[PDB]
Amino acid sequence: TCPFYKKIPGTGFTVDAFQYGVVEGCTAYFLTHFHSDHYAGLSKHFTFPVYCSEITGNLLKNKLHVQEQYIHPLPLDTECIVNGVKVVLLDANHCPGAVMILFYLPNGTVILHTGDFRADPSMERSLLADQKVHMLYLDTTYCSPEYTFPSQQEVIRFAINTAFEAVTLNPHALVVCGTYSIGKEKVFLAIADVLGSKVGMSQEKYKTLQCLNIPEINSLITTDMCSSLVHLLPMMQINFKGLQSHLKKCGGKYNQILAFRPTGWTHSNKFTRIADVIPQTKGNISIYGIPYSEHSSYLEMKRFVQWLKPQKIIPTVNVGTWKSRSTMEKYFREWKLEAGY
Ligand code: NI
Repeated sequence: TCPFYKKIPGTGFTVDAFQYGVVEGCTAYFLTHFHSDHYAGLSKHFTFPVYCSEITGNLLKNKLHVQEQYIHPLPLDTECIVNGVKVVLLDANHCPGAVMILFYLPNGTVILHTGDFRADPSMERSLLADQKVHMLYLDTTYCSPEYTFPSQQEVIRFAINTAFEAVTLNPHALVVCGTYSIGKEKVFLAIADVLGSKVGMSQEKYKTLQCLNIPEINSLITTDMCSSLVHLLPMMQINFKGLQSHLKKCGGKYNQILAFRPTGWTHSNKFTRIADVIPQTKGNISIYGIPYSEHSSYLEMKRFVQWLKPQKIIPTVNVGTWKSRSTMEKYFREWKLEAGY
């Protein structure tokens, strides 16, 4: 059964609620983004209207085989009427195709559902500038001050400068990048661009990337692994054993691997600056964990919410423990007392 924080009151709508069977009263199911915890339950046998971005709809059609007649893509930044209710989709600064949803309820209440997001000051000049929000359904993934990490731009600068130095020193080094979902594509694209290479990958991953509307993508990626010196592998294979096994398959073209594991936050962010990050090394293999986040830091979250000044906040992440819920409620009250709303 569908929990309360996935229902939009005063509507027939749900958000990210496909794992509960037929939800009573639901006339339109919104999907914020194509990550498995959020699409859990969708398949080719789904027969209710799904509302989403264009990119999410391409993934639903080609990867999950949802039939076309049930996929309803909406443009961004555009007032649309769905089942009698005005909605707008906004870019969430998460993975490709990820949106926030503004719902203008028939009684005058305005609700923002962030989906998953990485808050940014650019959002203060979207269609949110124009009006009041009564209820915020908030991605609280990193809602605690210990969760710190660098800008995506600093992380990419580190990755490009590390990969270019290593391969210039040794032209026979291979670079490998891990992946297990969409998102974080700039990691492997930026490294392959500085190296003058296409990115090589499985047919399954190529198919996924071909759904993302990335400009000039045919110029950037390939399934011909032999032609490429930046390879994508499943995240599970990014370890000394899996990398060794991969290097064997490359027919003596290479004599070294440099690998990247994009993570979210890890406790080494408590101690180590991005500049000072070092790899784990075994023989001719080195593995870097890089803190590339597609969720708000504590400070980015707090800025967003203090600017928006919502009347009520409903967390959508970390909702399962009393300790998490009490921690988040304390920070919401601090923020409100500090800013005066
Ligand atoms: Ni997500």
